[PDB]
Amino acid sequence: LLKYLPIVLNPDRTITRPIQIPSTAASPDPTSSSPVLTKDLALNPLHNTFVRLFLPRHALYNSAKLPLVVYFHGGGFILFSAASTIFHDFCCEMAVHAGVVIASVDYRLAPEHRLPAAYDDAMEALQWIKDSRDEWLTNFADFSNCFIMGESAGGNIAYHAGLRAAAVADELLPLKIKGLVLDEPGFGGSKRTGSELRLANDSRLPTFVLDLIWELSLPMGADRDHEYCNPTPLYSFDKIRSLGWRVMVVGCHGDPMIDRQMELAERLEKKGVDVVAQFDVGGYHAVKLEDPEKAKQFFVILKKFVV
Repeated sequence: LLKYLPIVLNPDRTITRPIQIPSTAASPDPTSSSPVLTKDLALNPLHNTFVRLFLPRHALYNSAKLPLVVYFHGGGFILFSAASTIFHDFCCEMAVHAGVVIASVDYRLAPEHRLPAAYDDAMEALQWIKDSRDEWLTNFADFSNCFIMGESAGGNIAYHAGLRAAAVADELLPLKIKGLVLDEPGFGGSKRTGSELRLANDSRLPTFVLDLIWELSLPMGADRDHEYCNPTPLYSFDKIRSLGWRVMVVGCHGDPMIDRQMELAERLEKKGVDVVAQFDVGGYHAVKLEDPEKAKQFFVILKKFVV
């Protein structure tokens, strides 16, 4: 297991996280060297959740507000933080190169807090942002142009948050959602798709690891056709379409979850939702978090999407 996930499974249905995942401290002061300023704001102390804001330095040299991206990190629902270095650095790159202010949500982790805990934290964060008088948000973020985004498990959260938000869109004002960005979103199912068969022996996400992730994340005794795991009447898509939200879906052929991501994109398209799909040859799951060239290329497409 340690070859794939930095966890130990205990004989009491719990896990242990014995390998520290590096984190980066916030840097709120523009006299620092950072090209992006960051600070953490407590969300809910009973859930120990917080939000890290990323404000690109370039925003301090004009009086224009930038679109706001509400972001959810990946990690199988079971690992990582908004302050994990790999996610902090991606968000700093994204802020600079897509020209956005980011609010990255530190949601509760499974199995201590199985789904839907992370989705509830996503909605709490939206409610909190809408009501916020934080000075970075009020002076530099455009509440009228908000995007919900996430990577891997966080893209699953972003998708479920997007469905819930669409149902309460009027209630979220002054925040106006304009789109969803689903970066290699994590979905599953009881039956294997073709890509799950083709990539069963993947070097990072083989079948048994994916199955473990769902086992630890879904409600006890659910199976992988549970709606949190397998997203595909999709009446919700009528609301997305009616609100005029655009949806970006990205992924690559070397990710075992590609077939489900592509099926979601096709179902959205079938329901008349404005979809921007970029599915690439090759790669592997989370390659953009490791490959600065692939990240660079994605930021080109995200900049245009957000504009």
